[PDB]
Amino acid sequence: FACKTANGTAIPIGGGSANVYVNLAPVVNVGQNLVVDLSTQIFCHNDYPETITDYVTLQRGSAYGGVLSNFSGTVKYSGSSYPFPTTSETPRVVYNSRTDKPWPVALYLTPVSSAGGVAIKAGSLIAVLILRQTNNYNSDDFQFVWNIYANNDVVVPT
Amino acid sequence: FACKTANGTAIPIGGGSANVYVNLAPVVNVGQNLVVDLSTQIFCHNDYPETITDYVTLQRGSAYGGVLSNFSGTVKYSGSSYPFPTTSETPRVVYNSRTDKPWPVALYLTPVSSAGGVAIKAGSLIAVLILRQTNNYNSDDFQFVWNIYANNDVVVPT
Ligand SMILES: CC(=O)N[C@@H]1[C@@H](O)[C@H](O[C@@H]2O[C@H](CO)[C@@H](O[C@@H]3O[C@H](CO[C@H]4O[C@H](CO[C@H]5O[C@H](CO)[C@@H](O)[C@H](O)[C@@H]5O)[C@@H](O)[C@H](O[C@H]5O[C@H](CO)[C@@H](O)[C@H](O)[C@@H]5O)[C@@H]4O)[C@@H](O)[C@H](O[C@H]4O[C@H](CO)[C@@H](O)[C@H](O)[C@@H]4O[C@H]4O[C@H](CO)[C@@H](O)[C@H](O)[C@@H]4O)[C@@H]3O)[C@H](O)[C@H]2NC(C)=O)[C@@H](CO)O[C@H]1O
Ligand code: NI
Ligand code: NI
Repeated sequence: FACKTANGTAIPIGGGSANVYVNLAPVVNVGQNLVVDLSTQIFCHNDYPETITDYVTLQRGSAYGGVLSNFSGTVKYSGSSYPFPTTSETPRVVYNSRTDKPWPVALYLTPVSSAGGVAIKAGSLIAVLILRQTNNYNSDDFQFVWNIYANNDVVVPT
Repeated sequence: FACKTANGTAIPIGGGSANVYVNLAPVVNVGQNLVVDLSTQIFCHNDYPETITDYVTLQRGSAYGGVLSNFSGTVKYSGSSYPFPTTSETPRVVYNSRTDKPWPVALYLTPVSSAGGVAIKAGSLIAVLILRQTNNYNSDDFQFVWNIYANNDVVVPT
């Protein structure tokens, strides 16, 4: 089981970490949503799908930088909504093909009432997402860590 | 690491169970030997030998049906004799090649004094043997269970 990003960065069998740089709306008003759709960035596959089934969860998700200070939000995993920063591990998603398939995660972040000015500085870490892989054959519990960085500033007009 | 039989039946990575039907000597006299050579039926391989070596043992084995009722015997594992039913684990056999190589197990059974008539009925379960795989790389401890069935009657003439 391994995972790759869009621009090529990869995390091998056994786990590891990588940096994903995401584009954000340059301007977002209080009450609007800022969307980070990782389903178009992170892709994972099962290296022996014929006999084995891979199980993937969001073990935790955490907010950093300006998203922590100036945003509320939720994460949507495989059809269901959960708070972000995360308060529990999510249900499992199955990976059963050697073909790279997306990780169905999306962050919805909305500036809070007191938000104003520059709320996210470009290049800064805005979240960390921990993907947990297990399977149906052994006790493997692997962590694929994704450090999410902003490609641009985000301004919340006041 | 997986194991296959000659007739196609297989147990995949991680372990499992299977039913193996073996041809038996149609007739065996008291004082003669009945031989069940699984080394010519079960074969196992190592799927990544470059970094890891797989360790295989005969963990335990039990007799059922006519082998339980009408035969005494021992099991021979990789050149050495052991009690049957086996209540203790055997030394290890090494697997470090992708080439299918035999599981060196063979049962040597002799009819008991009172044996006479059909002593093994065709189609019946005659034994259960548990192959245990471990390795030098992971915490993998898998059981490949082999349920041994007789393909034909066996008669002990009196
Ligand atoms: C970038 C980098 O180098 N990363 C490191 C990484 O390379 C390294 O480890 C290994 O990576 C190899 C990359 O291909 C792996 O090779 C393949 O293995 C497949 C089987 O994988 C399953 O089995 C392994 C080994 O464990 C089992 O087997 C051993 C051996 O007996 C035993 O001890 C165990 O108890 C158990 O029985 C597991 O590790 C795998 O687990 C991972 O994947 C599963 C599935 O997603 C997860 O559930 C699990 O949690 C792990 O994430 C699997 O369980 C082979 O099927 C595969 O076969 C093809 O390629 C070889 C190459 O020659 C051919 O010879 C072979 O015939 C076969 O070819 C066929 O199939 C190909 C595609 O399938 C096709 O292209 C061919 O044309 C042909 O059709 C291959 O051998 C290797 O398994 C990895 N090893 C381990 C231990 O993970 C790791 C290790 O530290 O570090 C990275 O950094
Ligand atoms: Ni792969
Ligand atoms: Ni194999």
